[PDB]
Amino acid sequence: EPIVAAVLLIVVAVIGAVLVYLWFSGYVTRATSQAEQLSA
Amino acid sequence: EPIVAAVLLIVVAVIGAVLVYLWFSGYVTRATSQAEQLSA
Amino acid sequence: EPIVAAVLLIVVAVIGAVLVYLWFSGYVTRATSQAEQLSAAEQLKIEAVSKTGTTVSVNVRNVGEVPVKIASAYVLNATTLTMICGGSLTSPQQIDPGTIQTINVPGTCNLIAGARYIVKVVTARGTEAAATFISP
Amino acid sequence: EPIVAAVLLIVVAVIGAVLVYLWFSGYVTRATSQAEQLSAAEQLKIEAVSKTGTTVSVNVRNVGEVPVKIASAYVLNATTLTMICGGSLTSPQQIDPGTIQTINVPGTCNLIAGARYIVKVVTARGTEAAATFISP
Amino acid sequence: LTSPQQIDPGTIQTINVPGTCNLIAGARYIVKVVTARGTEAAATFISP
Amino acid sequence: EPIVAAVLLIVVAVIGAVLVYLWFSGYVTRATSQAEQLSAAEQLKIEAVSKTGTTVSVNVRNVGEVPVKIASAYVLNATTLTMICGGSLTSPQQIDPGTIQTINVPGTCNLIAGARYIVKVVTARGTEAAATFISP
Amino acid sequence: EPIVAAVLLIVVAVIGAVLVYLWFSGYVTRATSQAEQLSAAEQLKIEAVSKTGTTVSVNVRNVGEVPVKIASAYVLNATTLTMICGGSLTSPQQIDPGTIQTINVPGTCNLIAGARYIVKVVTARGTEAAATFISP
Repeated sequence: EPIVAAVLLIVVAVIGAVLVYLWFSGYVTRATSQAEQLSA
Repeated sequence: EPIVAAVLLIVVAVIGAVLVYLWFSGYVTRATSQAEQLSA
Repeated sequence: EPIVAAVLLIVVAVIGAVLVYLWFSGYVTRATSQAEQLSAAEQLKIEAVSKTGTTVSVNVRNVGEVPVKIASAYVLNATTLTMICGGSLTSPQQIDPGTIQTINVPGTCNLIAGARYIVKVVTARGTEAAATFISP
Repeated sequence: EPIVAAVLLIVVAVIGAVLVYLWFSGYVTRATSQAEQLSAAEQLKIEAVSKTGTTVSVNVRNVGEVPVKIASAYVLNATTLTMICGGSLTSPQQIDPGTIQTINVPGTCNLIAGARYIVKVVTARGTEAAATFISP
Repeated sequence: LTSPQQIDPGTIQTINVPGTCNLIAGARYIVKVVTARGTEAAATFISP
Repeated sequence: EPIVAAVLLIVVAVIGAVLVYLWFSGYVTRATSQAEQLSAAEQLKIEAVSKTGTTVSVNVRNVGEVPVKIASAYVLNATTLTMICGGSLTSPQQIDPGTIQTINVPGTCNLIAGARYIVKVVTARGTEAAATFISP
Repeated sequence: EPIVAAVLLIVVAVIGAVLVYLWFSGYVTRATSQAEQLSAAEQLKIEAVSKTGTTVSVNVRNVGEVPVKIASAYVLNATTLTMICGGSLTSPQQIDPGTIQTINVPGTCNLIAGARYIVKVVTARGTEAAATFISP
């Protein structure tokens, strides 16, 4: 019975990691590009 | 007879997992974007 | 003489057990499968936002595999979790998987340039997606 | 006499346990494999951009090993995260691994020479890749 | 509440806390609503 | 004739089930609420310390919101977790939430100038907060 | 008359519960303590390596506090994870905590001066330690 709860928790953690990855990619691109362009 | 109790417990655990999902999505989005905008 | 009553009692117990089994199968099936379906997850993300005058326009991306309905949108104040404008949409908007739609915050609310603003959209099922932007 | 009822109850409990086992195997399999498949990550990168008149062309390279579909492109304003032009592509464009493709920002948007602009492309699955350039 | 409020599935409704209570800005508060059947839902916010 | 015995047995089973219900409700309530209340967490932090002769004075501020009692203070040697002086205070000191109080290390212990010492205070509930300083 | 059968059924259920308790205690003890014992971690580090002709000698130090047995050594090619020489040792060598031992790579493998090589040692329990060196 706790196995089902563990599976749901794992799924939730995976989805949260995916969302974190999406935001991280967007932010790193925006920040890196801003820094590189203001380096001029 | 304990099988019914186990099924109810599994349903309750699933509901709790869904609630954790909702709160976690809201928190990760809000706090993540707040940190991203303070990065400016 | 009590033997007849005992046999009848055994028959009654058999019938009761059969009825209990029937209901047990039906109920475990319905509740178990309801839990199985509700275990599913819903995914949303908003690509970009734009403001025209006093109207806020948001594009919502359906990265999931199931249809999504948008029912409400808000403009939240920073660090206080208090809404300025928002409410139920006039008609829920359906967003197909792999597609995008435009969502307008209900009503009209004035905004201050350079302020911290949180735009938030909630699904009919309750999934939450949001972001922040600097009002021009 | 209660012994018969007890044996029948044990049998019914065994039947229910078998049914629960069947559903449990099916659900753990499907949900676990769904988590495994959504666990995968996707990476994109844009090599260079070019401007012809009022049209912006972006070259996107699939650095991942899986096919990519491009669904939208934007031109974001500096430090305010507000779109100037963008929207859904007329038809999604598929990018094979190890290859390159050309993506045009939908619609027509004017630009100012020497101004700041952020070019952004989003995948069908939701992956984000972007960069900046100086408009001629 | 003066009259119980019914909320249809898939919809939203506005609920006002009965009575009048003062608050302190920047203080901690949890707002809690209970169903007729007993279900509990709540959250916190920063009072303005 | 066995029917009467069966009916009485059913009545006895029903009464037993009612008793089990009563105790089960009471116990799940008490244990559940005990777990719920012990779930709460407690915070301490010490702002600064001062030395007068051979007495160490420590200021404790509760960043938490619940009442706190300070019961002991120690002076631990570096990386060996061996106390030089300390013990239970003569009377525990209650520090109100959002306020600060002064706590003195019990007893008298000598110090060496420029040495490595750890000053430590523990709550009535067992929460630990500490810091280090250069002995003058 | 059903009362006697009920009493016997209760006695049988109690005996079954006692048996379940006995096995449950035994199982929780053995499995839980096995998990506790396998929870422990193992540390190795190789201090330096030396080459004599075509034989590689590696000094392995047990920085941990438990005995260690060395089972194999390899010379891995750079970034391709393909071994050039290696295999199971003729006899496992035991390394006491706080001590050092010398391990020779099994077999004979030629090397190229100034080329890249990864020397790797593996324990009987599976703990992995390695380093690189410049072949003379």
